[PDB]
Amino acid sequence: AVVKCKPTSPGRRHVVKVVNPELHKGKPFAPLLEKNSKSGGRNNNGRITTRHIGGGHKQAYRIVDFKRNKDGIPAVVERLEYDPNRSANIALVLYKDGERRYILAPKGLKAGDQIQSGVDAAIKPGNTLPMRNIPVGSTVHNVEMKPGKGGQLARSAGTYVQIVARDGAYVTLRLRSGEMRKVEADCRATLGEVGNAEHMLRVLGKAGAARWRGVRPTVRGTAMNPVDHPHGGGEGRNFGKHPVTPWGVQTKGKKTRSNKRTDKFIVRRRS
Amino acid sequence: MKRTFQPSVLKRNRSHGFRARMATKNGRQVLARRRAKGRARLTVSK
Amino acid sequence: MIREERLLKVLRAPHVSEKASTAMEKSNTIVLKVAKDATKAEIKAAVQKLFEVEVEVVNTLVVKGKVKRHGQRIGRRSDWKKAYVTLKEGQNL
RNA sequence: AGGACCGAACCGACUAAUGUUGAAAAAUUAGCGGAUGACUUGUGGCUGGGGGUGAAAGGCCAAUCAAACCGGGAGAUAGCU
RNA sequence: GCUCGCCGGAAGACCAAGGGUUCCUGUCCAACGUUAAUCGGGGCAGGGUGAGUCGACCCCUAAGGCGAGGCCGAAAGGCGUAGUCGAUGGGAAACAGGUUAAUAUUCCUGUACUUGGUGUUACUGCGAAGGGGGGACGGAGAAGGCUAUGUUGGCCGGGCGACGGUUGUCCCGGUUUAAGCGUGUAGGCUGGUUUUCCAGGCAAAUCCGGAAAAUCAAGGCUGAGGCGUGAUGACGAGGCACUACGGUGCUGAAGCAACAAAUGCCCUGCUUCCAGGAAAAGCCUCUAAGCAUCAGGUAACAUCAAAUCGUACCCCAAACCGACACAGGUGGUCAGGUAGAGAAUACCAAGGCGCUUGAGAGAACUCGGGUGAAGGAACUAGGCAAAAUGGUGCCGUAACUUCGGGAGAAGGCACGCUGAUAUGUAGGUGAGGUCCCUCGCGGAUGGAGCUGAAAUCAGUCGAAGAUACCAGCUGGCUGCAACUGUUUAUUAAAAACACAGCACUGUGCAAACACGAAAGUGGACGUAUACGGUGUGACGCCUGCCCGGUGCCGGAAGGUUAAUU
Ligand SMILES: [Mg+2]
Ligand SMILES: [Mg+2]
Ligand SMILES: [Mg+2]
Ligand SMILES: [Mg+2]
Ligand SMILES: [Mg+2]
Ligand SMILES: [Mg+2]
Ligand SMILES: [Mg+2]
Ligand SMILES: [Mg+2]
Ligand SMILES: [Mg+2]
Ligand SMILES: [Mg+2]
Ligand SMILES: [Mg+2]
Ligand SMILES: [Mg+2]
Ligand SMILES: [Mg+2]
Ligand SMILES: [Mg+2]
Ligand SMILES: [Mg+2]
Ligand SMILES: [Mg+2]
Ligand SMILES: [Mg+2]
Ligand SMILES: [Mg+2]
Ligand SMILES: [Mg+2]
Ligand SMILES: [Mg+2]
Ligand SMILES: [Mg+2]
Ligand SMILES: [Mg+2]
Ligand SMILES: [Mg+2]
Ligand SMILES: [Mg+2]
Ligand SMILES: [Mg+2]
Ligand SMILES: [Mg+2]
Ligand SMILES: [Mg+2]
Ligand SMILES: [Mg+2]
Ligand SMILES: [Mg+2]
Ligand SMILES: [Mg+2]
Ligand SMILES: [Mg+2]
Ligand SMILES: [Mg+2]
Ligand SMILES: [Mg+2]
Ligand SMILES: [Mg+2]
Ligand SMILES: [Mg+2]
Ligand SMILES: [Mg+2]
Ligand SMILES: [Mg+2]
Ligand SMILES: [Mg+2]
Ligand SMILES: [Mg+2]
Ligand SMILES: [Mg+2]
Ligand SMILES: [Mg+2]
Ligand SMILES: [Mg+2]
Ligand SMILES: [Mg+2]
Ligand SMILES: [Mg+2]
Ligand SMILES: [Mg+2]
Ligand SMILES: [Mg+2]
Ligand SMILES: [Mg+2]
Ligand SMILES: [Mg+2]
Ligand SMILES: [Mg+2]
Ligand SMILES: [Mg+2]
Ligand SMILES: [Mg+2]
Ligand SMILES: [Mg+2]
Ligand SMILES: [Mg+2]
Ligand SMILES: [Mg+2]
Repeated sequence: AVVKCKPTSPGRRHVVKVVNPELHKGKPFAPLLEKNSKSGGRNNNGRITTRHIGGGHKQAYRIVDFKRNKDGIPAVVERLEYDPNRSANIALVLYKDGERRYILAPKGLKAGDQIQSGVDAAIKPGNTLPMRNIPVGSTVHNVEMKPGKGGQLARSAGTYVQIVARDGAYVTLRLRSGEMRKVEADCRATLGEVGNAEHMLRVLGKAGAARWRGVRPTVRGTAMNPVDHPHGGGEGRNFGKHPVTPWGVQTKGKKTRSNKRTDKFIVRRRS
Repeated sequence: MKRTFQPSVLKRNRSHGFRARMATKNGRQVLARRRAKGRARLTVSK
Repeated sequence: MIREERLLKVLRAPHVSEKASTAMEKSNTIVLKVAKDATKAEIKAAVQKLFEVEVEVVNTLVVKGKVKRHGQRIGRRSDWKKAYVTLKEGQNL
């Protein structure tokens, strides 16, 4: 539930937060945790290859089951938990043989629900099936691209994919971005949409909130000198140039996709 | 006012010590040059 | 076991000083200059065999040489080891 | 509760006087700003010169920066003094 | 040596870094010390640093480094797997008293503790490179219980006062005691136990996880402090006697209680929030190969071992970084009294200092301060500077507003001391005694003693009672930037940068993009509610017309058009 903060200070006036009473309040499940140290946008050369990354709160990685390959053994949801590593929430499920797993929390799931994966799983939110066994027109998430590889599409909060057609060894998906794409019918998908659809309604409110999430400030190209940006220079505010990246490529409309290997799987572009 | 030299023996040895110079071939060329000049103190090591 | 050669090499000299004298007269401790690489056990065994006393325990420290001056020349004396070794209150070597 | 308020430590540096062969190659004195945060600080580590880093002043990269320092081409060239 | 002055959240004491003999003793005064020097961090010579428990080394890992093979690269090399290193973090153990000119948790006295190896014994399933538990972790906030520590009383020793008084409700001083061991408390957390079964834990498992019965309804873990002991000990004001008047030997009373109380401990707890908060080993537990009247494991006892290196001294400084015995800089710890909210501030305690040129004089002028008749911004670019305000409680407080603010708006009143209320009150603490229960660090009752605000009324002194130090000037109109932040280290702090928010655009994942001849790596162990680029810059009302020029996007009938042939 979204909540508007009260303007008791200038930094709180515009804060809109997402508050979920069902998220677990205790510590996460330790055996499914591991460290993940921060990079600051630096590669193995030590150089900044992606700007504006650094700082933020320490985080532990949660090993989430994207493969959903433990077929035919029902599992029970034990709780919903906060995940700092992604926008969606995750659910701790307990299988009937005693094994516990994290899965992405779909919409409408709560403690006590039963999920199941496999060819013979029922058509219910949270159940994983190969898309050959999912009715045309269904809404799915955590969609595989290669069979057995793991879910890679429609993973962020509130996302989902529509199965528009099924002809032969391939199905046609309408991706969240809006392009039509083909994928092998043996690729698995989870029924329903990702939960936490109110995530996009949050308003950070202040600069420090964005600093908490490891984002460093962005300096405008027009505000610097010509020696370090094509937009730089000028006596007063001057532009007189076609907008470009810090490396001189046009940055308003020029297309950058060049992949003829995968062009065959793209039925229609997002537009 | 804080001046430029802030001594740390461990950092000195790791930056300029005998084993640091021997690590790379350019450091070994540094050692060879200083041997050819006849330097009494080859490195900062001691 | 330590050979006779090592035990014969590990004792250098008796240290003589006012603190050494008071240790002699107050704690039945003798103060010795010993080999730089000499261990506590080697010193104990050497004192027991080459002086024929019973040794309670040996305490050791390393003395640093002083940087001296011999007419504008920068010299440095050598480090050396000193052993405080006490006897079993019945020997008085 | 709070990039909340007043205010020491701590971090900073708005005004004035002094000092300007200084006590000091940037300080002192009286005031001044922040002071649970985009805070501050210790230890260690990583990024290297047309390169790095930069909440961007062409700022900083060992009192050196519109291209560091050391050595070399090198006795560069100098219709100039 | 007697006075005087200064610091005392330091200008005292102690760790780490850094330095390296500057430490102590004797001797000397050339040079060094901004003067003299008999003095010195100066010269010269000698002396001085004692560890199973402190630290390093050691075991373990972070960031990161290196890296057998490997992948890549004209060469040089680059990256990286298995591995191996790398603390600023995890891992066993000691305290008190005494002692040197110079060391001490290291020496001595007393009293403890940890780990390992051997030998004898009683038994006994042991075994890892594997599994599981544990170690193991954020911010803020709140109270309770304590302790360090202080105050006062009691007690012990001493005193009866240079000038009026001083046998008392008088004055000075002391009234200290560890680790360990035993007790398991204020408090926190968790339901135990026994069976049976099971697609999980790379194989196995009696261990973990899961499921179902029965049974008890309590078992366990954690835990400051207190009490006992350690301790009839040590320490102890003082007092006897030498002395080299530097010090010494010896003896030694009281050694209790109440109150107050930490930012330290319980507490790695509890409550709450979102930004969701290391790793590995030590440790416990389970088995695999394997071994089997042996090796091995547990308990007991005895014996042995615990090496090596550091340890002086400075350490907010004359010994470190600043060329200097330089108004600079330098991480952590300790934290007394009175007044005070306080680690502010004033005066002090312990403790440490008077800053390595002095002596006169009492011109101009410069520096840093005090006071000023009448006027009161007339000064000046400008109230620059100075002057002024300044506390607590209570009363009261406008436009505007995003309803939080504006606001400490503005403005005003009281404020010392004495007595009474009330031989000391409201409150806090709390003894004895009385009663009871699974008798204990228990409960209940009970109120002695102790400590103790604030207020009201009456009186009273001064020019003045927030009397010193300390400690907002206030209001009105307007430009700019929403705001907290950031910046030209060393002439610019701003209206500049950033910002939350907005929009455009790219990007389907081996993503775009970026560093890379490459291998790879970041983006991201993220997947379009995501990520990169660009411009704008909270919020409110909004954001009109032009595609001729240039750029970008789409198209391909035609014209022109490379290599090649
Ligand atoms: Mg960005
Ligand atoms: Mg932005
Ligand atoms: Mg500029
Ligand atoms: Mg350019
Ligand atoms: Mg202009
Ligand atoms: Mg123009
Ligand atoms: Mg040098
Ligand atoms: Mg030693
Ligand atoms: Mg604030
Ligand atoms: Mg303040
Ligand atoms: Mg600054
Ligand atoms: Mg100042
Ligand atoms: Mg403020
Ligand atoms: Mg400029
Ligand atoms: Mg510079
Ligand atoms: Mg150039
Ligand atoms: Mg030439
Ligand atoms: Mg020339
Ligand atoms: Mg000397
Ligand atoms: Mg001295
Ligand atoms: Mg002189
Ligand atoms: Mg000397
Ligand atoms: Mg000993
Ligand atoms: Mg490598
Ligand atoms: Mg190799
Ligand atoms: Mg290691
Ligand atoms: Mg490594
Ligand atoms: Mg460490
Ligand atoms: Mg000393
Ligand atoms: Mg007490
Ligand atoms: Mg605090
Ligand atoms: Mg010492
Ligand atoms: Mg100084
Ligand atoms: Mg001086
Ligand atoms: Mg500092
Ligand atoms: Mg003070
Ligand atoms: Mg005068
Ligand atoms: Mg004057
Ligand atoms: Mg005046
Ligand atoms: Mg007067
Ligand atoms: Mg006047
Ligand atoms: Mg007047
Ligand atoms: Mg007037
Ligand atoms: Mg005027
Ligand atoms: Mg005028
Ligand atoms: Mg002023
Ligand atoms: Mg004033
Ligand atoms: Mg104007
Ligand atoms: Mg502003
Ligand atoms: Mg500001
Ligand atoms: Mg400047
Ligand atoms: Mg300035
Ligand atoms: Mg990739
Ligand atoms: Mg702008």
